[PDB]
Amino acid sequence: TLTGKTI
Amino acid sequence: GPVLTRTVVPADNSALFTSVYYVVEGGVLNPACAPEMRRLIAQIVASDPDFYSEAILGKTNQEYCDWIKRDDTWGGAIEISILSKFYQCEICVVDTQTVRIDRFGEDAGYTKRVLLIYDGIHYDPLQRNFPDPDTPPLTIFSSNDDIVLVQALELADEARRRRQ
Amino acid sequence: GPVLTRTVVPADNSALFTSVYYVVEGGVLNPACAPEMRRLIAQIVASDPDFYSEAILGKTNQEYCDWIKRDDTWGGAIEISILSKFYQCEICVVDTQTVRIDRFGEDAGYTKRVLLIYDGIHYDPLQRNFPDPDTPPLTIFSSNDDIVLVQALELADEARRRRQ
Amino acid sequence: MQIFVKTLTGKTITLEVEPSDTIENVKAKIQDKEGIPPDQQRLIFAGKQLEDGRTLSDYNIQKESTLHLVLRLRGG
Amino acid sequence: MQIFVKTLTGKTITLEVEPSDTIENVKAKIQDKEGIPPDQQRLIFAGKQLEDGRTLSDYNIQKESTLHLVLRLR
Ligand SMILES: [Mg+2]
Repeated sequence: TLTGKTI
Repeated sequence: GPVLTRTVVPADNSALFTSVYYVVEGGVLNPACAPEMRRLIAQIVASDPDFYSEAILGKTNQEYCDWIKRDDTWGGAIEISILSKFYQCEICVVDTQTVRIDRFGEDAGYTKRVLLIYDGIHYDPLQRNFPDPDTPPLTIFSSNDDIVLVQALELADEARRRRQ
Repeated sequence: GPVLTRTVVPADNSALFTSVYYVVEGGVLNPACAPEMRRLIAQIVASDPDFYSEAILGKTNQEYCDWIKRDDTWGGAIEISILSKFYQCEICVVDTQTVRIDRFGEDAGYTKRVLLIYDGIHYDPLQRNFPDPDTPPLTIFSSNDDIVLVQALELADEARRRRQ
Repeated sequence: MQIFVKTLTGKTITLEVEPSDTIENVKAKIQDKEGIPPDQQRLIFAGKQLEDGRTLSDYNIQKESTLHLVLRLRGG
Repeated sequence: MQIFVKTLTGKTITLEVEPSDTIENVKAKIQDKEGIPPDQQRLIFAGKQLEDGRTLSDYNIQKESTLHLVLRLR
């Protein structure tokens, strides 16, 4: 992922 | 075979557009595509008022064009049918909520096909990965590739399986 | 002089809720609060469909509620106006994009004030740190306390500069 | 003439306009008065989000009309 | 003399002033250029809140400055 957010 | 791979796009109300963009452009993640794709859709809807009428729009032509260009409204079947013609390919949507595939552009004899996954609100693009990481994932498939339909529908069967 | 300070919460799509929670609870970081805070939002949105109209939400009241309940959608002005009332305090968002402050609860005469810092993508909470070993940071300020707003504005300037 | 803008933050902005004013110029007047950038403004009137190309008369906005403002502040 | 003011709304302002102009008359000149009532406003310099009777002399501000206006809305 780049931008990006992961939970 | 092995299930298709989901690439997660932002849940920012334009996910349909970002997902379609991602697959038709061969694997390009660009959420800023959305205002232009919406504009493209407004052009077409307004480019043929007799066809795109309140009967299928759910509101007047002009009302629709204004609506679809907001940065916060959801695209759906109207936008997918239009984008299917524009990009000249079958757009197949795996619905994980209803557990099925809706195919757009099936009867037009397009040569190519792309896949999206949908949960009733959010679209993401699907792709087929290669072990060789130097080989980029494939997002455009032959319209005669049954196996890709299977690898996609498995994701939906597995989701339902998890609800049980 | 005590120094206005950002504490960086996870950028997990819920940073608005996590940041609000952190400041209104007096400095408690709990990422697990987010699902409950979203359900509280949906409860309040569904309760006033006259105000929370299709025009305001860019979709149906029900669609908005389902959307905001997801773990991947970003809270914004609607959510902050709601949380301000629920928590009965002023929620001051310091926008480092053009360096300004948006003050939710502006005219409701709350006695309390809290601050979030926002760059257009992320939310983090602000707090006042003390150079005295025994005095823990403060996240809740008096509505009379206008100097903290000034310090925030300067921190916004500095944060803008550093980011570039 | 005069129109009002009720904000989510709470205050109500009073403005001085003509029915020939574009929605663009309405947002521009809000930037001058309150520092809020146009791109961050959503104006809703009569159950419609106002489009920049149009004019206050096109949306049938008259004197003493109250518009609604919502800021684009999504983050996470 | 002539000075600067910064609003929380992101605006840098300039104003025409003299060392004997009180803050209240500086708190009224804002009504002239921006129309904001005196009782709604607060001015701040060097981290200090500026009472009405007092003057810009003894607040030690003259030139090349910056300032902050903050609103007590009601
Ligand atoms: Mg068939």
